[PDB]
Amino acid sequence: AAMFSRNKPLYMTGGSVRTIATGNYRDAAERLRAMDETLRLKPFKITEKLDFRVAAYAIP
Amino acid sequence: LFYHSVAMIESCYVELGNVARVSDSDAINKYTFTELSVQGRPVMNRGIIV
Amino acid sequence: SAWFINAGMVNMPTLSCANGYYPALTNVNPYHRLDTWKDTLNHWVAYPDM
Repeated sequence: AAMFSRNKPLYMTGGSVRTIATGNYRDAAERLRAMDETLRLKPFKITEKLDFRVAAYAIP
Repeated sequence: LFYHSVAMIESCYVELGNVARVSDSDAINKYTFTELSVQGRPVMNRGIIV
Repeated sequence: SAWFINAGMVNMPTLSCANGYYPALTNVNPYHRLDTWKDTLNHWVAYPDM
């Protein structure tokens, strides 16, 4: 595919166009974002290593 | 409330002590310690969330 | 020396951003394709001369 304007190439820019279906939006309505809107803050256990001057946090 | 207040500021200022002593080149660092912990949808990570 | 006579063109993308207007769109749970999406910055901030 090629397009020309003013004897110069006209290039298509922006995002990738998809084939929007009725189902693609109403599955997110079926989902509703059913994650109970409750601010659950999870902790980080500090872990000490050779230097000790600098700190290092782990996930569990 | 006086006892609940000192309990909260003592908990925060102790942890900000040993958060200031981590290098920026790390997973959980100075800038990105709030985002990974929070599992909700607040407007902006400020105030009581931090 | 034939390579370096004619000036090569550097394609700089147009500067546009709408985070300042709508800060609700940027929150604590960001979308990323790769899980190693913060490695390049963490590398530069640690070792700039590399």
